[PDB]
Amino acid sequence: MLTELEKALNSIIDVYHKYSLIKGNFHAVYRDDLKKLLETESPQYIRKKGADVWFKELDINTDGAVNFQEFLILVIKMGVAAHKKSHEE
Amino acid sequence: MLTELEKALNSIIDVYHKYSLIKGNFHAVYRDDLKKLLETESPQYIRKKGADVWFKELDINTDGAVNFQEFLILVIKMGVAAHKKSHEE
Amino acid sequence: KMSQLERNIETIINTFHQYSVKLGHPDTLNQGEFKELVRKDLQNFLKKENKNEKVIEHIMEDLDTNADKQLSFEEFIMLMARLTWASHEKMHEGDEGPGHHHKPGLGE
Amino acid sequence: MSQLERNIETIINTFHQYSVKLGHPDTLNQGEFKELVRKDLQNFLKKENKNEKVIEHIMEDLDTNADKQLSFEEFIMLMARLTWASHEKMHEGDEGPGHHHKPGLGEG
Ligand code: NA
Ligand code: NA
Ligand code: NA
Ligand code: NA
Ligand code: NA
Ligand code: NI
Ligand code: NI
Ligand code: NI
Repeated sequence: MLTELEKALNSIIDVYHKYSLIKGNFHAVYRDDLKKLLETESPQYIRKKGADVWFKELDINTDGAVNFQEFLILVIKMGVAAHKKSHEE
Repeated sequence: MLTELEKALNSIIDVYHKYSLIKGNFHAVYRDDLKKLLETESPQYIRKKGADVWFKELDINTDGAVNFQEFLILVIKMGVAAHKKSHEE
Repeated sequence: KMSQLERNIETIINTFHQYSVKLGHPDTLNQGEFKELVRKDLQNFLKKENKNEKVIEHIMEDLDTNADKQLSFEEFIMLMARLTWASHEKMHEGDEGPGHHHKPGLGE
Repeated sequence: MSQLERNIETIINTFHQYSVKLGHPDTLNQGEFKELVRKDLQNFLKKENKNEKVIEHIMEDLDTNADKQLSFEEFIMLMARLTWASHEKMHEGDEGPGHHHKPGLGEG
């Protein structure tokens, strides 16, 4: 059996595929898919940047999609921000 | 012998290490290292954004350094931009 | 309430804090604390690496971007992203399709 | 032009050599992608080149636009992945100390 930390990492994979498997390329989250990901999975202080602002930041190769590596950029930034907020209370 | 394309990919690794091996962590390009990297390796239309703007965009985990994966963000953006430039007057 | 993604990030933060905490206050992971986290909570994802203590120490050195023999959370979370990426790559190792399917990931 | 610019130029020129052949001048169809991989990535993708089904699924994975062809934006992600994979090969099982590169991808 995997540990709780290891389960959390595999669960992050599953979270991404809930949106990447909606349509098109299996490992591509398009702009409208990213909007739903942000609205469902991220807290308000992350959503407040705007889905279009996040999408432009994450689509590194400007191909109109966010792949899994680019999604991990969002995960890293969400984690650093969540740690910082927990480190202020 | 590797092909010319394969040599180009390995040369991109060598470019990063010219600056990441300057000081500190072997796979970290710090703010002053990135400014030298941009001034030496990238064309004017890339440099004009400014080293500080590039550094903020590349330092995904906001740890004060650019690692090799974060450097590949710059390579991807330089490559896409250079391809568009090849089709312009 | 928290989303699935928020809970996963919370698990990462709390696991980091369980080994870094110093006199009840948040801190950083030294090499000894990093090895204990890796030995226990990444015993499957880093099963082979855990057999070589020098390999674990060099992973610490590679992540120690601040060159202070300590892993802040910012330094540590890069390992979490790499292992998440590696586990997904394991799910698609030698994939021929068609369609999307995940084989077992890291440590399985 | 700098070393990095020349490397990027090599990537662009190689892509263009195959994308001009058939269909749209700035995309690779599957046949041209296989030819590029077979010739210009014969070492970096040596094992994958032995299984045509694997090459076709790499194409499908890179086809983020879901249009059965690779624009340069889609193709350059393969270049970043192979560059990363080669550097990971140079540090495979690294114990340190210091920084050292073993031979990279393609045993070169
Ligand atoms: Na998709
Ligand atoms: Na993209
Ligand atoms: Na450095
Ligand atoms: Na960084
Ligand atoms: Na074409
Ligand atoms: Ni997948
Ligand atoms: Ni073109
Ligand atoms: Ni290296």
